[PDB]
Amino acid sequence: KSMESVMVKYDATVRNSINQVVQLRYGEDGLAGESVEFQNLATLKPSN
Amino acid sequence: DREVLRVIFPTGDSKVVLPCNLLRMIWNAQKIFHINPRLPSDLHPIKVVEGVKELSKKLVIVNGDDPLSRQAQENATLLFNIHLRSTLCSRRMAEEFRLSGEAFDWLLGEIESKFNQAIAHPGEMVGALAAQSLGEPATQMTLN
Amino acid sequence: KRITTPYMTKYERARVLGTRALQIAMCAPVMVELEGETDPLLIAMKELKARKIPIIIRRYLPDGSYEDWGVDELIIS
Amino acid sequence: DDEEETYRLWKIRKTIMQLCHDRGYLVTQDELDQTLEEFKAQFKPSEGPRRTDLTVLVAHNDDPTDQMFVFFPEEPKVGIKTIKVYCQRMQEENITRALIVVQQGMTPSAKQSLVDMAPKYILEQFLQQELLINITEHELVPEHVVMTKEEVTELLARYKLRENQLPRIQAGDPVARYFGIKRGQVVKIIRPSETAGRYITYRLVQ
Amino acid sequence: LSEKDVDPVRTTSNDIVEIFTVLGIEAVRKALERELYHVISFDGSYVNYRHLALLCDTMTCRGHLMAITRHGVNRQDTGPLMKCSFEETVDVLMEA
Amino acid sequence: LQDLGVANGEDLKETLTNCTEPLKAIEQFQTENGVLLPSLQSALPFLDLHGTPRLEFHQSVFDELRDKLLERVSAIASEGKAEERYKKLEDLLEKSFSLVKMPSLQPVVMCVMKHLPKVPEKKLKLVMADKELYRACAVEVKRQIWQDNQALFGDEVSPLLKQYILEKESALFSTELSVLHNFFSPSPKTRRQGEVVQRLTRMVGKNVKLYDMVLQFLRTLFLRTRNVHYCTLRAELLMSLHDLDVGEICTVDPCHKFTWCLDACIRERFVDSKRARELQGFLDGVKKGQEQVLGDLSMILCDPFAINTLALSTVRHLQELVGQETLPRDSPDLLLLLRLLALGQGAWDMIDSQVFKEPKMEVELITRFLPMLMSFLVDDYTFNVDQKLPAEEKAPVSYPNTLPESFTKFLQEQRMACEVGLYYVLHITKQRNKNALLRLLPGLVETFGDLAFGDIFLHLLTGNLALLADEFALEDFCSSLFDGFFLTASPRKENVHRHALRLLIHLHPRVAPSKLEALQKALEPTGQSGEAVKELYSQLGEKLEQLDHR
Repeated sequence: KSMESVMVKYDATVRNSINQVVQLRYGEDGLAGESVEFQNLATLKPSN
Repeated sequence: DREVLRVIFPTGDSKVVLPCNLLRMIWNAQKIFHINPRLPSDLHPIKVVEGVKELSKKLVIVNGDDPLSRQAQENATLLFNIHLRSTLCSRRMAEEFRLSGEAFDWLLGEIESKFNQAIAHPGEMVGALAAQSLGEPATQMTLN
Repeated sequence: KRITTPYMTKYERARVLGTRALQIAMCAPVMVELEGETDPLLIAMKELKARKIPIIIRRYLPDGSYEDWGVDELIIS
Repeated sequence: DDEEETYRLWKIRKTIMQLCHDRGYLVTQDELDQTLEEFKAQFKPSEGPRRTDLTVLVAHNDDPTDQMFVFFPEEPKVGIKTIKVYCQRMQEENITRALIVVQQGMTPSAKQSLVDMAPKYILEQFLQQELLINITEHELVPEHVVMTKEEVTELLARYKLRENQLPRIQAGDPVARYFGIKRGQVVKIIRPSETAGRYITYRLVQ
Repeated sequence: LSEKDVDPVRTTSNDIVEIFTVLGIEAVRKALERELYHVISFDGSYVNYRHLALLCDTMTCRGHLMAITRHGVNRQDTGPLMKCSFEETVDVLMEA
Repeated sequence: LQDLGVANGEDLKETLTNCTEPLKAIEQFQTENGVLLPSLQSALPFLDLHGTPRLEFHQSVFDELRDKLLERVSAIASEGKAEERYKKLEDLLEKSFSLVKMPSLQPVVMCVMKHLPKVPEKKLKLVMADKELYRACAVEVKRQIWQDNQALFGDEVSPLLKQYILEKESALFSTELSVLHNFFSPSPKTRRQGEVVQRLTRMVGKNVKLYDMVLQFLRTLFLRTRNVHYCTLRAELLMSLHDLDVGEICTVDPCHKFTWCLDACIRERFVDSKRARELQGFLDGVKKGQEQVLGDLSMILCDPFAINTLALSTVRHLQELVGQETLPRDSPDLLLLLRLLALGQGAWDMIDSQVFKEPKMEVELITRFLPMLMSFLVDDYTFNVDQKLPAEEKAPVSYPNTLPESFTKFLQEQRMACEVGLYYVLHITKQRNKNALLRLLPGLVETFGDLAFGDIFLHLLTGNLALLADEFALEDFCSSLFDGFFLTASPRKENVHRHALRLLIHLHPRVAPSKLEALQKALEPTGQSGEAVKELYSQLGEKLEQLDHR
């Protein structure tokens, strides 16, 4: 009930019934939670 | 980009979530095109760099061209572009993946299509979705 | 210059298929040549793959304005 | 304690220099790097400097016409006579921006005097206790940048919104007080994101 | 945080209103996200971060904390019919 | 090479030609002309033994050791004594000046002179004279030369100034009519990132005399060309120096403290009372015998963006004083604005003849012109309040559209009253009240110095006409703009022709083709004007063609 009307509106902005922008892009990336999956960043841990 | 990820991830943990698996897609390209890594390949490194740049242009989250819009476009796909550049550096492409030019072009097209399919559809009620998906794990929680 | 995405959302797919199937059920003309089909749902899917449905989507932008899209203009996925 | 008093005063001055440097005011590098023994060398404090002597005046890099005082009170609770002295000195020097520390609290009548005389003399009370640490250097606080009106209108035109629709930041929260932004200002906040790298948001002051 | 030899970068709390008083709203957002991530990952269960980010942003959208209970939620500038749906309905319809 | 007794190619030729012993002479040459270290001599026959030429070894160590010379002069730049530094640098300078003619040893001399604030005059003379050397020398040499050679300094600023005037003319005549963007839109920092001002600041460094040369060039250009744009560059140069924080020039230029306020106002395009008081103090700080800076101040105030700032401040002051019921004579801040604008507008008079006395104001401007503006404004607001009051009977009285002509007399007799009236016209055009607009549109046809027909007000009117984009539906309004006002000076002044032509470019679709063709034939170039008006005419014909298809 608190988070009822929050919706990804065209231009891909997260907004409520009040039309106040909550997130400029959904999940900070505009990507749904379905297709995303685990990958590894190969350049983080190795030495110079 | 390595220094940037050191700033972003001081925990030094590589497991992240991203719209597409690039390693398995490289594997699929290898097996579709029957690439034998025991041979000297034919892939031009500058073609790899140019294709990566063009694909980076093709993947857009924030539309419009202005300083704020381009800055937001950079920020949105920052981590995914860093991951793509690290994985698809010409070094590893010509060293271990050994992918062919036609297979590489197919890989670029496939990554483009799958990224464009991964965009959050407008009209989605992410509010109720987050609410239910966060309420469900509460049903199974030991009380310490 | 329609700024919204050129893709058809799954919700737009659901609504356009349902509405066109109901139209076909109401003895509407079929803008594709059927092949012995009887269910309006299959005929609507055939038209969608043909990109031959006369509906125009009107996406209301949050600022009160809107964009208009032909179904054939959008990318069916 | 005298030793901890000078340690506290040195960290107070360091946090003030970092603050007004973050506000765009002209801060030299040495005072940004001033050490405890260096703080002693430029001047033991208790029954030896003064909260009136420790006061500083800083200029704005953008506008040399604008200067900001940072005052410290010699009394526990700032009294209306001290506010009168500070604002009269501001009148003599033709300044309107002044920051005033408080040792542990402020007289409520002085709070009323602050809010009443705000447009002619912009004053901000500030706890010594909250000033002891530069809160901006914490890991949880993201990077804040005050936006100016051309940026505000270009952003609003880029997204076709109003000020009502943006997320808010309460003006009484300590980060807005650190930046000294007023109602109607909007702050761009850059933060790291574990799914997009960087994320930019915009908080309207209220 | 004011005490000597106390790292004023990594020091933190599990309380929320403290962070609102001393740190700031975005710090409260981040600390809330970290606490929910900790209590969800305690049993080994994983949840996508975007849902947590959405909830933390909705709670911190007003520049001040908004509990999901009726005290926090009913203050929100929504339509009265949302208040019909929530609870304590007639108490809000009288003001409407 | 032979300056230091080193055998060059000519020595090789005279030892080769007329010599029946090439083998012996070449062997002795290769042995004697080796590198003077004993350890190499054991390895040079072995180095060559594989067919590997010693050439590649020579080239690699040539690059390495010359780079190390560059690194070591960079290191000694700020090492130890300045005396030891300049002694060793002058030694290497005189040594390699023999080899400055060489293409590979010239950068050594370049770096050495780059690390020298002052050099012997003969080396500077050879650098200047030989065109290849001057084109291949760094600006560190050129600053000293210009400190003793103002002619080449003028020669260098001249093309940059030409490009600056070209871009100024293009920007003032940039064919795009919109309220948002115009010639006055860019911020001062945006205009100070021009390559001309950055290059000039580098070419001056931190020397007062080069700054004085730039000053005198700007005086000559602004006076002889009668073009205010150079003055803007002067202010920009000063602020660029202020951006560089050179106390050698910030602390000597007394107008630096003035341009604090000028920058803080021109960015706002408004003079607040605080900066007004500051400007008053700076004017009052000018003592006797040093009044030349007033001329500089007037020059600095001749910047057209500053005229925009002062005129809009006067107009907005007069707009807000009606609510407080205060006359222009009862406005000391406004009187100070009038003083500063009067001192600014007479700038070219102060450079043409060294006038260090203030220009005088007009009583009737205080008592007739500005109260006539207020008269129009408050009649308009009284009509508006009557409209917002109900119960208006049939055939209501129109707003009085009669024009008091002493107002127009002051427009066409006082450049001060003229320009402030022009900015008032632009401001009411932003208010877009047709009644007062067509009330005052007569009388603007005759104005002082053709300022109503100059680049500034015409460009701003074209910018503001986008708000009136749909107001062209009435042919009466279009005739009032075109047949009434614009086309008076179009045949006789080139800029008015260009401005009316670009107005037709933007507003071609929102008029009937009859009126569009009428204004096209009225804006035919006179047979002797510039290429711009004819190209605009061709674009007019193209647009008239395209409209028939829509």
